[PDB]
Amino acid sequence: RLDRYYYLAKEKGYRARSSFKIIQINEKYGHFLEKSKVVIDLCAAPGSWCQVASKLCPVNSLIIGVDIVPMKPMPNVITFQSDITTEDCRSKLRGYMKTWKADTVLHDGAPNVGLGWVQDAFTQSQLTLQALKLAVENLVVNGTFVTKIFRSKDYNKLIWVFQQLFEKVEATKPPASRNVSAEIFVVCKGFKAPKRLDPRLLDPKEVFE
Ligand SMILES: C[S@@+](CC[C@H](N)C(=O)[O-])C[C@H]1O[C@@H](n2cnc3c(N)ncnc32)[C@H](O)[C@@H]1O
Repeated sequence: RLDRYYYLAKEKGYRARSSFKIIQINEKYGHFLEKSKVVIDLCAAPGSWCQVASKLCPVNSLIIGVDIVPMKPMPNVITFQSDITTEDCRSKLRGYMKTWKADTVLHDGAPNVGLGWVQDAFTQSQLTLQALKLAVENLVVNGTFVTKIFRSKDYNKLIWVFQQLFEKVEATKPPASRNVSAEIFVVCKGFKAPKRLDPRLLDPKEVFE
């Protein structure tokens, strides 16, 4: 909570304790950030995962962060304000991406407005599906997708959809997540980059019953 990771992150200049979650996931799952010349960070504010990517990615990497709340600028990182569930976000990201494909798409989204446990879990699951849809549109073949996901009655359905689009799909809970009961992280590796993509594979009405 206000624990060891909170204060280490402060002292190192990271904007949030959650910096350690992606550092630890990256260290266990093959240092994908060090291999990523283009990174999209979804639901990024205040921006500590963007800071991690800025530190670990090759120099001259393209790092793009998006959140509903404004983020303070970071050197050599692009940030903008949008709702990742919207066409607005879909269009702004495409302008920054130009002809590039992303090596890695990160997602650490969670609802801001509390609506009770059941609906907060569903909002988070909807966020995760939208983040996945953006990753499917932007990832290079064999790219990586890392997402926070809440434990809920829709977790299994999201995992299944992930397994249709990635060679390897693994749940993880790094040390900096140990005492955060709601959350698991899913590392998706080897984006299949299908020529034929099913609209239903990413349709919320089909995924969520
Ligand atoms: C857990 S924080 C992300 C922390 C970030 N990984 C870091 O290290 O600084 C979750 C963020 O998701 C954002 N969020 C929730 N729903 C969103 C949406 N629909 N579109 C964009 N951002 C959203 C919230 O504004 C919040 O900033």
